[PDB]
Amino acid sequence: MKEYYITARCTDKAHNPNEIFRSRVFAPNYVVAKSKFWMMLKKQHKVKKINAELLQCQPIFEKNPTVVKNYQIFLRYVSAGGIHNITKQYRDVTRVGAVRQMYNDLASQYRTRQDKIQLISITTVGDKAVKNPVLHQFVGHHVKFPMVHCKPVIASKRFNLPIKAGKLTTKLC
RNA sequence: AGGUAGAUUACCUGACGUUCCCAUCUGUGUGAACAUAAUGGUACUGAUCAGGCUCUAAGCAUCUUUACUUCCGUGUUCGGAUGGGAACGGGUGUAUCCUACUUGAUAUGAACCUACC
Repeated sequence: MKEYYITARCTDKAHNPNEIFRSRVFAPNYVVAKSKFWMMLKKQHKVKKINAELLQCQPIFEKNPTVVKNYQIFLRYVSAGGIHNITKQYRDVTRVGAVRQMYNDLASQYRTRQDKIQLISITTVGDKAVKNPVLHQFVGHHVKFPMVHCKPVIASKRFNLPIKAGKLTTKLC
């Protein structure tokens, strides 16, 4: 997933040529981001590609992709019953990574493919604003858990033998 | 300003009231003859004592209507395309096209030839 900052304007009798539309669109590549941007303008401001013209489409990178932040994502997804607004919380270091988590999470928990979700907004919440029952347990300052039943780690595919010698074991790790 | 012939055929229609008529138009007087009908009401003809009462025309109205624009609304619907989702029924996403009703704002005619004022 990648971020893009897209601006454009419409030059026709219905829209003044001083209104500039901005967005921050998540897409695998800039071609997809532009297509997402143009669907918003058409579905909200009656602005079409033939009657408008793009100004900027530049990537947005995380300022510090080394600090862990609590991301709160507001989104709407279409189900069989109807359309619902859902708030999900994820922990990650980059905005694009958290949005990639959201898409994979929604596709598994709600069986909702990518082309049924619209990311309304994504902000950063505080430490104590995390309400996810599972995610809340790793937010404190004294999180500590022994990882058990470990599978021994192979350094590379070079040492991956099909049949080994002796017995096999797990690791208290 | 008015009258004749018009073209566009409601922005020209319909209802409620208002304003002049100096010329013009209209309404207005009469029935001998052409002509007319059950009726000089119509149509016809002869005329000029009166009149802006109506017609016509100009304007009024939170007037119906009609005519442009926005909005409705990129919502209805739709052309193209899956080993897309659904047990069906039906309904996505993508590249596109995109009404209508309604409502709101404005308007209530423009314009040609001839004659007379």
